[PDB]
Amino acid sequence: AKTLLHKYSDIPEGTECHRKAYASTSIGGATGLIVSAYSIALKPPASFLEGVARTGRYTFTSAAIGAIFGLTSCISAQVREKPDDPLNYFIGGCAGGLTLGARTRSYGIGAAACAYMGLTAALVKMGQLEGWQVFAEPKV
Amino acid sequence: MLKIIIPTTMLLPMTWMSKHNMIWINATVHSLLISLISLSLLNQLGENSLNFSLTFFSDSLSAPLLVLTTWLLPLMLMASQSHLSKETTTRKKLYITMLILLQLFLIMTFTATELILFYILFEATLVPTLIIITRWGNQTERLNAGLYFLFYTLAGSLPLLVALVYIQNTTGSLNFLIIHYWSHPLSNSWSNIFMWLACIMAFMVKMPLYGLHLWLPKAHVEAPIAGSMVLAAVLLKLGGYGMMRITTILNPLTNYMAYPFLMLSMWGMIMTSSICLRQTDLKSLIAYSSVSHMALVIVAIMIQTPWSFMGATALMIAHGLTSSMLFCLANTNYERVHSRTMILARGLQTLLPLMATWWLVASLTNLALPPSINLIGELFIITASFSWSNITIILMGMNMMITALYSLYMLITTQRGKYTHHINNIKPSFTRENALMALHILPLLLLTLNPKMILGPLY
Amino acid sequence: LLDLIWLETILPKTTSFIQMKMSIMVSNQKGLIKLYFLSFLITIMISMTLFNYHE
Amino acid sequence: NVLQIVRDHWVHILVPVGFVFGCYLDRRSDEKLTAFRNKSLLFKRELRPNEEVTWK
Amino acid sequence: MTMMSGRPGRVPLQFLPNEARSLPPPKLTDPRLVYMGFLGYCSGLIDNAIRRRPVVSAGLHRQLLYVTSFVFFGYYLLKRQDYMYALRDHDMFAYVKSHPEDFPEKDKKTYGEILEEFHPVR
Amino acid sequence: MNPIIYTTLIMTVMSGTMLVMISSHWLLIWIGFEMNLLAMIPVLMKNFNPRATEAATKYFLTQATASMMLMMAIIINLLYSGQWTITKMFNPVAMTMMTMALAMKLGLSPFHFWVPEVTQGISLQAGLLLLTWQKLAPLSVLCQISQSINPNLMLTMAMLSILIGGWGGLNQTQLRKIMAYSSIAHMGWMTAVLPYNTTMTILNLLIYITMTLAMFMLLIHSSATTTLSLSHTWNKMPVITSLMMVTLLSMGGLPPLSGFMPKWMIIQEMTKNESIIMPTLMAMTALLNLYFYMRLAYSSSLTMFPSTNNMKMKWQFEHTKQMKLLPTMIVLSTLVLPMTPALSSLN
Amino acid sequence: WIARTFYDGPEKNYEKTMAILQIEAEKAELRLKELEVRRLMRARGDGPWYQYPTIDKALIDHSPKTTPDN
Amino acid sequence: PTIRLQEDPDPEDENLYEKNPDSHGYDKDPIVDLWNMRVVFFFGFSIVLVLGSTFVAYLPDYRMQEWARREAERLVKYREANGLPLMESNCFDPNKIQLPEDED
Amino acid sequence: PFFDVQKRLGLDLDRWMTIQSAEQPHKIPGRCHAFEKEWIECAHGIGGIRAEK
Ligand SMILES: CCCCCCCCCCCCCCCCCC(=O)OC[C@H](COP(=O)([O-])OCC(O)COP(=O)([O-])OC[C@@H](COC(=O)CCCCCCCCCCCCCCCCC)OC(=O)CCCCCCCCCCCCCCCCC)OC(=O)CCCCCCCCCCCCCCCCC
Ligand SMILES: CCCCCCCCCCCCCCCCCC(=O)OC[C@H](COP(=O)([O-])OCC(O)COP(=O)([O-])OC[C@@H](COC(=O)CCCCCCCCCCCCCCCCC)OC(=O)CCCCCCCCCCCCCCCCC)OC(=O)CCCCCCCCCCCCCCCCC
Ligand SMILES: CCCCCCCCCCCCCCCCC[C@@H](O)O[C@H](CO[C@H](O)CCCCCCCCCCCCCCC)COP(=O)(O)OCC[N+](C)(C)C
Ligand SMILES: CCCCCCCCCCCCCCCCC[C@@H](O)O[C@H](CO[C@H](O)CCCCCCCCCCCCCCC)COP(=O)(O)OCC[N+](C)(C)C
Ligand SMILES: CCCCCCCCCCCCCCCCC[C@@H](O)O[C@H](CO[C@H](O)CCCCCCCCCCCCCCC)COP(=O)(O)OCC[N+](C)(C)C
Ligand SMILES: CCCCCCCC/C=C\CCCCCCCC(=O)O[C@H](COC(=O)CCCCCCC/C=C/CCCCCCCC)COP(=O)(O)OCCN
Repeated sequence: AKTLLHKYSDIPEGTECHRKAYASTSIGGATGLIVSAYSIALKPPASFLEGVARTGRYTFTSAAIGAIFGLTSCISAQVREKPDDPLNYFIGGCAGGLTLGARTRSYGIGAAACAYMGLTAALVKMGQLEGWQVFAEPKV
Repeated sequence: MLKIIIPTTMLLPMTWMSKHNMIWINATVHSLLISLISLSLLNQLGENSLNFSLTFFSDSLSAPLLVLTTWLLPLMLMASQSHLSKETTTRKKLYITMLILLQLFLIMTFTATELILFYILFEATLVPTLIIITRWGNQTERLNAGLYFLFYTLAGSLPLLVALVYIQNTTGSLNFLIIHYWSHPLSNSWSNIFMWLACIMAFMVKMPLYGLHLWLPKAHVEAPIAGSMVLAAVLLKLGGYGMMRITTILNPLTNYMAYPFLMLSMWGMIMTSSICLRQTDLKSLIAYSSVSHMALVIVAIMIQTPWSFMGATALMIAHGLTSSMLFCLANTNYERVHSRTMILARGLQTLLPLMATWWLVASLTNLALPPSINLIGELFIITASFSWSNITIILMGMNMMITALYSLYMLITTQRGKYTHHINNIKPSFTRENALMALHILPLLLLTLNPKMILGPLY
Repeated sequence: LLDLIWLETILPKTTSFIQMKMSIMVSNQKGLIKLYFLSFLITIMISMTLFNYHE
Repeated sequence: NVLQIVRDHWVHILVPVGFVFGCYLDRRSDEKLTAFRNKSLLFKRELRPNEEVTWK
Repeated sequence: MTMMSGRPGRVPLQFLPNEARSLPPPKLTDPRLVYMGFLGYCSGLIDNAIRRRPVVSAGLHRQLLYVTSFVFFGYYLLKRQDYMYALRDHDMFAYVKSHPEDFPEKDKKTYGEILEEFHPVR
Repeated sequence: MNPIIYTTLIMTVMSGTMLVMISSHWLLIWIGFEMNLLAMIPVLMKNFNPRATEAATKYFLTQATASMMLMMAIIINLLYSGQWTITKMFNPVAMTMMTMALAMKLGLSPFHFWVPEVTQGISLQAGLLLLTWQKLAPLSVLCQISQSINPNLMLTMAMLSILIGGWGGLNQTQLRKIMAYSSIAHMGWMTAVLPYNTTMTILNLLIYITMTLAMFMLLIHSSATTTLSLSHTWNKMPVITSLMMVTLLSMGGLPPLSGFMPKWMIIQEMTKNESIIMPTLMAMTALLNLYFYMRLAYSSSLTMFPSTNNMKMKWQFEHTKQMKLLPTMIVLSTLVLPMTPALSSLN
Repeated sequence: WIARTFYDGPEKNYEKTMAILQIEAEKAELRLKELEVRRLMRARGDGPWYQYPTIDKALIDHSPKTTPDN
Repeated sequence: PTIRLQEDPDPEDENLYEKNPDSHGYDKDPIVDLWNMRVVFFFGFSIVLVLGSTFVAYLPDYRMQEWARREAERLVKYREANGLPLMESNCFDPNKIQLPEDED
Repeated sequence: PFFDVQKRLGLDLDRWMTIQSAEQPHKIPGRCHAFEKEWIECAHGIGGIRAEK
């Protein structure tokens, strides 16, 4: 929901890193839960316990990625004393990518995920700065 | 300029209604006549362009490109009829139709007054090229080459369209004259940075830029001779034309957004020149030489000085002619021995003397021997770069060496040494091939005589 | 090292690999209405909660 | 005997006809942009005693 | 978003209102009409080709009917398109005339009094 | 089946669509949808076999669920305002449910799974009908209630449709499945611009219908339902394969062909509002549809596959049935771009 | 001779360029004005464009209703 | 059959000099080949090349090089006669330029 | 989308049932006849956008 997104975004950038990490963990957990729900729906796991294990795996992976991203991004923002800089989000995104690589235990996944997640997080920070809209309201 | 466009549209039904044994003759004659007519576009002014109507106009940068396209069509017609002898009449007419359609699209591309019509035609040139490569290529790899030719281009050009229409909603026009007269500076923001990248990446991939060039060896090696000729001579120059056009609205961002592209271009001309030294394929060597020369052109355009622009235009024209000649020269040997390996047939100066003369002239022109227009463009670019930064003379100097090496290397391996013993099917050169080489080479020296015609609007 | 391996690895080979894996993911369905009707139910609930609850 | 010659070489007028038609169309397009004929601050002038328009 | 569906006074299925007669008809030498005729001719050629007949000379009455039908439809299509653009311009000009506050004309400035930054290229 | 009965069923399908498109009362729109589905089910089963029966069952289940949701949305809207006229739909929950129902009817992702199955399970004529005529009524209703559409849900489903259409079509060797995934992608393209301009939706629908008709008529002319069966056609009728390649290139969206006109215009409309990122994603994704069109063109027209001996007999015979509208459909599908401004007559 | 036979004077191209420039500038101004007018019409809904249908008042029955208070 | 398919054998390449010792490399028909050679050599070398070079060489001076040279000669003569500076650092007259009022 | 055949032909195929303030049998009034009548008369001819405010 947008309640979680507002919970994350209401806290300023370089302040209260633990709260921001908690909000990012909530977002990641929700995303992993949705992914596991769709995966179980389309690919049944053949027993209840295997489905529970898969759901726990997916949710834990996504929540860890989100928590690491939020913590690293906030700590970088506060240490460098440079809020409104996409580099902090890039560092957090690559930290999340390396977390995903460690979780799946693959070096190629780790490298590609770090690069792409850092780029995407930096892009999102840029859009927050300049007011880019993904879903533009009809205007003309 | 409908006086040039309509005769090609009439080339179409003339080709499709000619007798089965007169298609080549009629096509060649009327293409040559159209080239003669298009030669009248060189009467340019020193202040503004020739605005024929609301849709078409000509500058001093596009007129030599149009003349080059019109002159190139008959050359491909002559070089094509050798290996298409066993083909049926309808397929031969379809081949000539593909060439004519490509010429028509390029002619209308080089003279569109609006950026969106330019975009439409500069994508429309993709279809005949893909059909030619994937249908009349020789080896199995052609299919893959076609794919590499297609998406590499489209992945670059689809963002551009977006930017283009976005610009139309903010400035209210895409007409080039209005765009030039109402130009405004670009602020330092992320939105402007991504607009710059979207406007620039299509023409960067078309040149191609180093790191974005993997499609070029495939496309230029797996294509037929006419396909390779038109790919190297004209289609690579669309990126240069487009970038020299579009850079009018990107200042002063380029002042710092050219740095990664300048670095890529310089180190990549070094890398591709070094790659050319170890190449067992004769066509791949020519492809990588094209890459190096286009890297020089990219540097020239990114510097954004008048001398660099003049050098870029001259190098574009000269490289087109030289690369087309080299491809034809390699294709003669391929048609003889049915192999592209460079060390297979050796000592061909002993067996084919006049073709050895053509090889020597083409190799000398490639390595920028003065006073060829290749050298003029290269030297103008080097001087502008030295004004930009004094250390560039290192890297450019390096290139000026390596080029010559591989150039002579090719010559020495294909013409010199002792002939291969077991090859005994090497027939004397036909009149067609000799005329092809002569018609490639003589305009180069004629342009050397009067080089102001190809120095662009900055002259 | 550069042209034949890594410049190939980054742009075209990675793109083809990702597209092929995604296509395998999307198109490899058993054709059982039970599974994707359960997917329909999940989608309906998610959209009623996400987009509709926020008006 | 000119029938066979005509049927075998009548396609040799298509391109020249296209060229003259293109010249005509260029002139026609030129005819539609005369809003400033003899009106520019640089080329404005008094008409010759016999002529009608400065350019066609 | 439907801009012109609810414009007052629009008859539902007219395709050509009476006000459209206040506009000049397209000339029969319109390049768009000639392009429509060319489309009809190409359709006739493709029809001959698919049926395995001499493509150029098989059916002249059929090709004539193709060209005639395409030109006939194109004439009215062009009429309606021109009318709709005329209506758009009429509404736009009326709205600009009726809301002066939203469309002010500010004082013009010559380039001798506007300070533009200079960015050297070097 | 009796030809008279078939003609009556086709008329009933068309009458239901027209009833949806001319009605002003919500109950009559629902009645039109019901009539259309009722008459459409027998047509899918015209050639009886287990696959046609399975396709009809899946189609019926999906459309019945969608109709249920549509009626519940109408009843909720009536509850919160005593209105029966098709208008702004004064309640947001009702509009969400209406959007989902019309999406499930259209086949937009994630309600997309049924389209490849149903298209593969029926004949080429039934597939032509299903992928061309069945898109009219839901898009008409969506156009009529466009001003109250929630942009986020609509755009999310359109983007999902484009992505899934590309990825799914990448993996297919069956022509009908390729057509189904192409239809999903084009549905996404039509629905993406719907909240901003319905005229662009109508224009995209017209172009897509023309191209789909040409494609299916070419496939019927050369009775091929697989890639390898289509690869034999060059040895029998090369003109059909050539026109097929041109139409496939047009469908891919390449200029100067007419298939480029809708996307182009749609992109412009989105950039008239702010909406920059979404058109970029759509074009980059439509590259995938272009990829598998190009692979089909490779297999069928640009190369020659090995043939069979018995094909010699086929050389002595001509096509008996002839599609009279095929040349006009091909021409409209390829050479119509210079006639772009005529879209002004669409609004 | 070449100039006399094949080419015209500079004033022709000069004034044709002037006419083309005027037409293009007018088109650009019209495009921007149309965008602004569309934005205002969609925001306010007080013009001919973006007029969405409402219920017809001719459908109302102005008769005694078997109860005095409707 | 230990094969995969029925196929024609790969044919040898045809030598155009075998049936026509003077073959010009254009076509296997001697007459059409000879006329192809003639038309190429005439329309390429005689018409486009030489006449095109002659046409380009004598193109009228539309870039205004001699015009600009004469105008510059007049200007230098005038300013040298009056002792004025030969070139002025300001291209636009400052009297027609209005600067911003305050620089502080 | 919407082909207004009723309005073009003056047919009234389904407009008689759309609102609760429209000629009920035996003149039986709706529960909110006055309110719906007033709202319809307020919003008549001014468009949905202006009506909503
Ligand atoms: C356009 C022009 C041309 C450009 C295009 C072409 C050139 C660019 C692209 C080509 C090169 C980039 C490739 C990226 C890495 C590829 C990995 C891969 O494909 O995985 C599949 C492949 C499959 O693995 P698997 O099947 O999953 O498992 C079986 C393993 O093989 C079994 O593995 P194992 O048992 O042998 O042990 C593996 C283990 C241990 O590895 C070993 O066994 C031997 C030790 C080698 C480790 C090397 C690091 C220590 C020395 C480095 C010294 C400093 C670096 C140079 C900077 C100097 C500054 C002046 O590795 C690790 O533990 C990794 C932990 C982290 C250490 C390495 C990370 C260093 C990152 C560099 C940061 C630079 C920041 C910017 C600097 C700015 C100033 C220049 O993974 C590998 O096997 C490779 C393992 C080594 C990966 C790390 C190598 C670092 C290379 C430099 C990266 C920087 C470029 C990217 C930057 C952009 C990102 C934002
Ligand atoms: C942009 C500016 C203008 C350009 C507009 C666009 C281009 C032109 C318009 C397009 C449509 C026009 C033609 C459509 C009908 C063609 C159907 C056909 O099969 O042709 C066979 C037919 C020859 O067959 P035949 O004579 O019955 O006997 C031979 C056997 O049938 C032996 O036949 P077969 O079937 O046994 O042979 C098999 C062969 C046969 O397969 C084919 O014939 C392929 C033809 C495909 C038709 C094009 C598709 C629909 C149009 C879309 C074009 C899009 C262009 C945009 C860019 C994309 C590039 C493709 O198939 C293959 O070998 C497979 C090869 C695979 C290659 C892949 C390339 C395919 C696409 C090529 C399309 C290029 C554009 C059209 C070129 C014209 C073609 C005739 O061609 C013709 O002779 C008719 C064409 C010329 C008639 C018009 C002449 C005008 C009247 C003269 C006076 C001019 C007035 C001047 C005014 C002032 C007075 C002085
Ligand atoms: C005299 C010797 C020394 C000098 C030699 C000079 C050589 C120059 C001659 C060569 C011609 C060069 C190319 C000509 C291109 C011109 C194309 C076009 O731009 O010109 C048109 C003019 O058209 C002319 O008719 C050009 C026709 C020339 C075409 C060349 C064909 C020759 C082919 C050779 C065949 C020889 C026999 C073949 C037997 C097989 C302009 O149309 P127009 O609308 O008026 O312009 C208005 C300007 N006005 C007002 C001043 C009139
Ligand atoms: C293989 C070859 C293919 C072609 C490659 C094309 C190359 C494209 C590269 C684009 C060039 C520049 C892009 C962005 C401009 C500046 C980059 C950045 O490093 O500069 C600093 C930016 O600071 C930080 O670096 C923030 C960016 C960090 C995140 C960006 C991701 C970079 C990681 C490398 C990814 C590789 C990209 C290519 C993938 C293939 C400037 O500091 P700042 O003053 O604050 O920003 C100026 C803009 N302002 C004024 C609006 C504020
Ligand atoms: C096989 C035998 C080889 C050896 C034997 C050689 C025999 C001797 C012949 C060689 C002569 C030596 C050359 C010396 C130069 C003299 C010619 C020169 O004077 O003419 C130039 C003139 O030449 C032309 O300017 C250049 C030729 C035109 C080039 C156009 C190419 C033709 C188009 C064909 C297609 C083009 C394809 C490429 C697209 C761009 C002068 O230029 P310019 O300073 O002004 O003249 C001032 C006076 N004007 C202005 C009144 C004329
Ligand atoms: C084969 C490889 C070819 C490479 C080509 C692809 C690279 C293209 C470069 C990026 C293109 C995306 C830009 C889209 C068009 C931008 C036009 C524009 O001006 O929009 C900006 C906005 O710019 C954006 O929105 C762009 C957001 C980014 C979305 C897409 C990101 C694409 C991936 C980024 C990394 C790739 C870039 C470098 C690639 C180098 C080549 C490999 C203005 O928007 P406003 O809303 O009006 O802002 C003012 C009000 N606040």
